[PDB]
Amino acid sequence: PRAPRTYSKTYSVPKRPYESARLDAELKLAGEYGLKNKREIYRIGFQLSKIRRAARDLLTRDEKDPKRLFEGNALIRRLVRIGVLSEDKMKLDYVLALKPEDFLERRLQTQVFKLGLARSIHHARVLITQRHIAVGKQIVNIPSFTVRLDSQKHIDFAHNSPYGGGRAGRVKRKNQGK
Amino acid sequence: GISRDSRHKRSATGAKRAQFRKKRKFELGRQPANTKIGPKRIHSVRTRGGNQKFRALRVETGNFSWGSEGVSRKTRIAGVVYHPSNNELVRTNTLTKSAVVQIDATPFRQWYENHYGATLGKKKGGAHAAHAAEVADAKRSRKVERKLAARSGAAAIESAVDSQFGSGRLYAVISSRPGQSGRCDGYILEGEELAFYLRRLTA
Amino acid sequence: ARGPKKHLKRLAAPSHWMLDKLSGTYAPRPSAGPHKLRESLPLVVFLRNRLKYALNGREVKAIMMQQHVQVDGKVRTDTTYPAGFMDVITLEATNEHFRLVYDVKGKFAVHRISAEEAAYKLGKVKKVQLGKKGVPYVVTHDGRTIRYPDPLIRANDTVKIDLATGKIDDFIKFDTGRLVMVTGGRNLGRVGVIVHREKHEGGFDLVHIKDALENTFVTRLSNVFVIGTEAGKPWVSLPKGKGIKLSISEERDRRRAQQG
RNA sequence: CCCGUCGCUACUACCGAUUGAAUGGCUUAGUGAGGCCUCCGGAUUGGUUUAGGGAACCGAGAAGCUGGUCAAACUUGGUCAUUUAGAGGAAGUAAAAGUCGUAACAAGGUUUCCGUAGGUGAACCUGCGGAAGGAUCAU
RNA sequence: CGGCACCUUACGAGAAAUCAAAGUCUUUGGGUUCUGGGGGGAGUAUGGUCGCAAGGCUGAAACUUAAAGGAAUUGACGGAAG
RNA sequence: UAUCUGGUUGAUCCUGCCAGUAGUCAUAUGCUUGUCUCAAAGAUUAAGCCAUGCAUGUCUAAGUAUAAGCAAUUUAUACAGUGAAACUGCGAAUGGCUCAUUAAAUCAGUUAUCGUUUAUUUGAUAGUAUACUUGGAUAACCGUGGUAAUUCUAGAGCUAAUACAUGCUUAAAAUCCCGACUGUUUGGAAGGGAUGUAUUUAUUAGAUAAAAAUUUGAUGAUUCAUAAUAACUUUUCGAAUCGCAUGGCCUUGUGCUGGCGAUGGUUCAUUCAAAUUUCUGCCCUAUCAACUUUCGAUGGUAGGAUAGUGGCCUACCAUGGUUUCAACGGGUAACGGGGAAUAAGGGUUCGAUUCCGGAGAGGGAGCCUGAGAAACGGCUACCACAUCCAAGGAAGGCAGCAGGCGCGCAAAUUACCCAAUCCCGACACGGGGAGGUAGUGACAAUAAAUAACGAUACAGGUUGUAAUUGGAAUGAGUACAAUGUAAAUACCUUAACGAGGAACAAUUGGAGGGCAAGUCUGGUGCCAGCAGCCGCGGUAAUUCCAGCUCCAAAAGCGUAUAUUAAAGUUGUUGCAGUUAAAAAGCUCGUAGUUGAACCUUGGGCUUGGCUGGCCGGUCCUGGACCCAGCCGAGCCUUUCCUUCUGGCCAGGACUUUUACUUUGAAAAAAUUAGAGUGUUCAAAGCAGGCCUUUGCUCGAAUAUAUUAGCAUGGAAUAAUAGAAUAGGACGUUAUGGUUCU
Ligand SMILES: [Mg+2]
Ligand SMILES: [Mg+2]
Ligand SMILES: [Mg+2]
Ligand SMILES: [Mg+2]
Ligand SMILES: [Mg+2]
Ligand SMILES: [Mg+2]
Ligand SMILES: [Mg+2]
Ligand SMILES: [Mg+2]
Ligand SMILES: [Mg+2]
Ligand SMILES: [Mg+2]
Ligand SMILES: [Mg+2]
Ligand SMILES: [Mg+2]
Ligand SMILES: [Mg+2]
Ligand SMILES: [Mg+2]
Ligand SMILES: [Mg+2]
Ligand SMILES: [Mg+2]
Ligand SMILES: [Mg+2]
Ligand SMILES: [Mg+2]
Ligand SMILES: [Mg+2]
Ligand SMILES: [Mg+2]
Ligand SMILES: [Mg+2]
Ligand SMILES: [Mg+2]
Ligand SMILES: [Mg+2]
Ligand SMILES: [Mg+2]
Ligand SMILES: [Mg+2]
Ligand SMILES: [Mg+2]
Ligand SMILES: [Mg+2]
Ligand SMILES: [Mg+2]
Ligand SMILES: [Mg+2]
Ligand SMILES: [Mg+2]
Ligand SMILES: [Mg+2]
Ligand SMILES: [Mg+2]
Ligand SMILES: [Mg+2]
Ligand SMILES: [Mg+2]
Ligand SMILES: [Mg+2]
Ligand SMILES: [Mg+2]
Ligand SMILES: [Mg+2]
Ligand SMILES: [Mg+2]
Ligand SMILES: [Mg+2]
Ligand SMILES: [Mg+2]
Ligand SMILES: [Mg+2]
Ligand SMILES: [Mg+2]
Ligand SMILES: [Mg+2]
Ligand SMILES: [Mg+2]
Ligand SMILES: [Mg+2]
Ligand SMILES: [Mg+2]
Ligand SMILES: [Mg+2]
Ligand SMILES: [Mg+2]
Ligand SMILES: [Mg+2]
Ligand SMILES: [Mg+2]
Ligand SMILES: [Mg+2]
Ligand SMILES: [Mg+2]
Ligand SMILES: [Mg+2]
Ligand SMILES: [Mg+2]
Ligand SMILES: [Mg+2]
Ligand SMILES: [Mg+2]
Ligand SMILES: [Mg+2]
Ligand SMILES: [Mg+2]
Ligand SMILES: [Mg+2]
Ligand SMILES: [Mg+2]
Ligand SMILES: [Mg+2]
Ligand SMILES: [Mg+2]
Ligand SMILES: [Mg+2]
Repeated sequence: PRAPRTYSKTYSVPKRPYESARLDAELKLAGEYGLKNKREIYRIGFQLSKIRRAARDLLTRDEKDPKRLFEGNALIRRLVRIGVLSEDKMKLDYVLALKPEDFLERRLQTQVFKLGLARSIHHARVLITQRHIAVGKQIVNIPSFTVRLDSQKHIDFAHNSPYGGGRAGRVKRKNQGK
Repeated sequence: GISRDSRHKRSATGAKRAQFRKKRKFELGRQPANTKIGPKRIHSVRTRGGNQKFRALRVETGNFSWGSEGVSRKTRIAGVVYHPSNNELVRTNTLTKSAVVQIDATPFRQWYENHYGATLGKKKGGAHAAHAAEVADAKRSRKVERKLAARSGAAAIESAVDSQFGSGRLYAVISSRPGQSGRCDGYILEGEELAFYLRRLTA
Repeated sequence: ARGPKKHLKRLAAPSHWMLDKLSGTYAPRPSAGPHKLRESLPLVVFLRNRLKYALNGREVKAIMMQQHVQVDGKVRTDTTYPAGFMDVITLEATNEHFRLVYDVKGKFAVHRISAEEAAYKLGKVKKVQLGKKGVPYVVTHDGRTIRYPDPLIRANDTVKIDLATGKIDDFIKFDTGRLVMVTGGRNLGRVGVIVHREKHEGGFDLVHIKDALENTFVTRLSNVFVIGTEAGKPWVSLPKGKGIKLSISEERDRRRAQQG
């Protein structure tokens, strides 16, 4: 038959289900960023856990090693590109110092709210899901869309959205049309 | 049917091997030709790759070489006198490779007398004496006699081979495989190989 | 099992064809021909995946049935014809001539050549021996048999085939200092000069090759193809990159400068 | 606190006359289909083809026949392996704390325990030799 | 020098009782043999093997169970002492 | 995240297990289920049994057309277009399925064929000592039929070939053999035979250390390639073929010549393969310690057979072969591997299943055809099942696709299509349940709705809510349409419709502890029940049954079983053995394991590179000098480091054996790790990007594999050998002697 298509899990659950310190930290972190559930926090921790694992393996290698220089610079470049890592912290030792709030800062939902396009973080998610927000000239309705540094300046209302110069929506057309 | 596979044997340690697969056609064997002496009967075999083998079931003649003289002639095969593998092949006159046979000596005698001018067997009987003079009195030109005279000195052959011509039958060993090629060919015994088989025959 | 295979699964195809996993279950099984299955490039892959002249396998057959495609100066209508190293592909309708030479990345480059160079090819001598009636002949790497060769030609030499008469123009003896391309192994596509040939009776002879950047590598003699009489003098045009292997960091630096 | 017979209930496994039963593998022996090779055979069917009516003599060739070879399968026997019946016998565990006593834990009222051998409703008792894990690190 | 032991201390070890080895063991590696893997069923059944026998050696499983056990502390009790 | 927590006691510290906890490309099941992408799926039990339908056929100008087929009159009265049926050719040996057997077997990596066969493809390759073109069959067809019945076929009458069977056409010489005659010092010769290529023998070439008294290829290696001689052969094949063009020369005769192709043909090479084959490596078991050898077990000689090697088989002959370094036997709920799950490291468990290899087609066995099959959508027979029958006979093989029964805890449509991927065929055109598309599908995986924002009113510390008041927003769904597609469906786009209880209503488990969240209310009263474990329940139950409230995860959540971590409770890393389980009663002892120290060290000189700087030489970056440091060298120190010829590369002659480690090559793709790349993000995929292109242009990296084998550097560590009755080493040109080429 046809070759199998690869797939993988993008999160991992905690080993201890009930822990007040972790439960309170997660809920506090979900409330700040308007997350739907704990899996959206597990996903960030999971992908951050493997960034650290890659950095740890390179840090065990000797300096000036060809693999450490090549993959280390590439890993740093990718994190700098999405704005998670600062431009003055390109050392692969600051990669280990990253925290989950650094990644949640770069979500589209967080950036819409912090750019003033929404009243609250929860207003940001519904604006995104309802096809009002466009990055560049492309409508993005994924709240977890990680905004790149070069995409930061091009976040705005979609040109065909009621809030961005489009026609009036379904509700208004029914009201002013009666 | 007949199979040449090594799976049915037990291993070098003596362990019986389990049945791995059904018999394959690329490991088959067939049955021996058991070539006899009689009017020629040859059957072809379609072998692997579409090739052809010839079962000589019966043959009368064969191509035999006189190694010392460098001459080959087609001659009748009289019978099998010795077989190093099985004595039952001698009893039943079965022609296989390396079988010691008696062949008609006339084609080689005719070549010898025409080539050298002398005679063979050296028997003293009346017919032998008459034939010896007949060859020596054959009508030849001056050049032919000189050509024969040049070949003289090399015309003296081994005693054990010359002696056989009196009986009109030479000892030979089959070199071809009659069941594989349909030919029953060989060479005339000479030297110490002939001496070896002479002891076997007289015993 | 009971006979020759006639299919080729997509995952089992040679990796240098650069076929995608999900386009289907099967891959073009190269026909029997001058080049081995693993070291060939079927014309269907070349005309559809490389040149993108044909959009699918139905169209490449339409192209070849109009007598457009020539391999080594002869019209081929077999869509899975196994074109290989040093073969010349001519499409006179587009007025294009290609030669199949490995690039340094291990794949068959799309290497366009002039019409004058498309009039010949190189072949590595595999064996020299006597045919029937005592006529010597040479077997090249692409299965060609040339009778009455120059008596100085031996194995591992390279001959220049006229490719229109099939005769030998001239040859290059295998010796130290000759220009070489590697046609097998992980050093496939690299170009350098022979530094030292290390013999191993009963085994595989090894050849030490020095790159133009003074990088030295070792490869089996069976993977060595003499392509020039000395350094910087190849008998065919080399593909872009000149068979010089760059490290991944060097390639990344080169790509950054090329794009700004 | 606690031990063991004995009595009731349930469950598990064991032994057990029945030359028990059933299923599967391997195999001796006997019989042996069929193909293949071989041996003749020669329905009919062409003339090397010759013949003043045609007698030949050349080839092809079906059924069938002879002897081999590979050998399915069956019958009998043996053996191995896996399930399973069984009068009766002897255990273990669980349940409840039913009967008899009080063996152990205090010097447990005869210190206890080990090996061995007898005896005895039951725990157990006794002999011989050990141990202290003793109730003595000592006169 | 070799032994049989003993006294003190605990650098050290140990759950502790205690230990000059039961130390040099998470700062984990001198060499090597044997044995154990919760309590019962059970050193039982079965097979083998040794034995005259008694028995020895080798040796399960089904099933059952939340503890059984080690060392020490306080108390209570003793047909133990003061 | 290299983690632990509850349970033995009146309390304590332990051993130790039980229980809790998390994952599973790990199965089942319960409850629940809105959207997008992706997608496993009758393996487990029964390689059990199967109704029905389909799954393998195939024609170009170029094998054979008098279809009494169609079509048109056309360059055509031999045929000529198209074209059923048949003959011929090829394929049907691929694919697809399944995992029963199978434990040095398969398989993996690594070898070999100087030990063989090979349709086809691709190159070469054939002047060989009636011909203006040979025969007689047969199909389709026509018309006589027989049987209940089949993809049954029989008489009779035709007729063809690239079918079948035969058969000529040719270079120039030259060489060899026999040899009447002749010359007559050994020459000349008329006339006869033989020459290509295959087959089968026998005998010869197939050389190759450098001066004095004519050739000869390859290999590490051959009796190799190849050639020659003498013969041999139920005599191999060296075109009686087919389409398009029709040209050139005149000696204008159906004159002689000739262009591009089809198909075929011998041998060699090549390719696709096949068959054997070297080395090393498999789970449990000793309640398996000896096994193999009648009747092949190990070896030798000869043969037979084979495509070929080989006890593969036969005859004769030896008595061997394996084994505590585990042979042999037994078990496997065992196809092997790439890989999968979990994992700090080391490991443990799994792998029927997308790729590779093997095996099988109900169980055995035997074969035909063919290059290739011991083939089963081929045949023959037996066994077991099983179908039709007019009772005489005939026909079977779903572990292919779909589907049915059965089995079970356990698994989908008797759907559409060759459009893609590819395969097959005489082939641009036909066929393909291979494959693709849709259906079913909570196997797993990705993204991701179930609301957002104001005003009042209050509470509250300039703003977070708690309520009753508004106007906005949107997709779930529905739909014109377009897109998508072979045609559709769906997705993506998008008119009109589509939200206040936004009833367009989120569930699954829990609330004593472990373990997050009640000492609320009602019911029962050691009952009913809960409770993985500890425990709760006998009239105010924080634990049962309910209501309220709350907690956890959420389109998912629980349960059962297996497995992994937790488990340093299998311990090599890394356990324990006085008393918790556990040092044999004590010695000896073979295999195994393990074994004291010691042999070139130090010194000196020159030099290359890279780190820091100083220099600074700064548009972070580059040079000698200087300092140190770190690696590599090369000579000299009494000096290992092979040795000669051409002259560090190429051509010879010698060499103690390992282990170890470095480097290199190899270890298929997929998978893993990982570089690049806005699939709208992501899982993925291997794409893509450029001012918008009658085109330009980065890519599709790279690591890891690891035992075995291969090449290589190093000589510590650990083995091994050497000169003790000297049978020892050097004499390069030491002195003779014996030989051999
Ligand atoms: Mg077995
Ligand atoms: Mg052949
Ligand atoms: Mg194979
Ligand atoms: Mg093809
Ligand atoms: Mg070799
Ligand atoms: Mg009976
Ligand atoms: Mg029998
Ligand atoms: Mg058994
Ligand atoms: Mg008492
Ligand atoms: Mg008393
Ligand atoms: Mg007492
Ligand atoms: Mg008593
Ligand atoms: Mg301590
Ligand atoms: Mg003490
Ligand atoms: Mg002591
Ligand atoms: Mg136990
Ligand atoms: Mg106690
Ligand atoms: Mg206790
Ligand atoms: Mg208590
Ligand atoms: Mg557990
Ligand atoms: Mg679980
Ligand atoms: Mg089914
Ligand atoms: Mg399946
Ligand atoms: Mg017609
Ligand atoms: Mg073909
Ligand atoms: Mg297959
Ligand atoms: Mg075994
Ligand atoms: Mg050819
Ligand atoms: Mg007829
Ligand atoms: Mg023919
Ligand atoms: Mg032999
Ligand atoms: Mg032999
Ligand atoms: Mg024998
Ligand atoms: Mg397995
Ligand atoms: Mg199995
Ligand atoms: Mg498998
Ligand atoms: Mg199975
Ligand atoms: Mg497979
Ligand atoms: Mg079946
Ligand atoms: Mg069958
Ligand atoms: Mg079969
Ligand atoms: Mg079938
Ligand atoms: Mg089949
Ligand atoms: Mg069917
Ligand atoms: Mg899902
Ligand atoms: Mg809802
Ligand atoms: Mg609820
Ligand atoms: Mg409940
Ligand atoms: Mg409740
Ligand atoms: Mg709590
Ligand atoms: Mg529960
Ligand atoms: Mg308790
Ligand atoms: Mg109450
Ligand atoms: Mg109550
Ligand atoms: Mg475990
Ligand atoms: Mg332990
Ligand atoms: Mg005790
Ligand atoms: Mg104990
Ligand atoms: Mg002791
Ligand atoms: Mg030592
Ligand atoms: Mg020189
Ligand atoms: Mg790989
Ligand atoms: Mg290795």
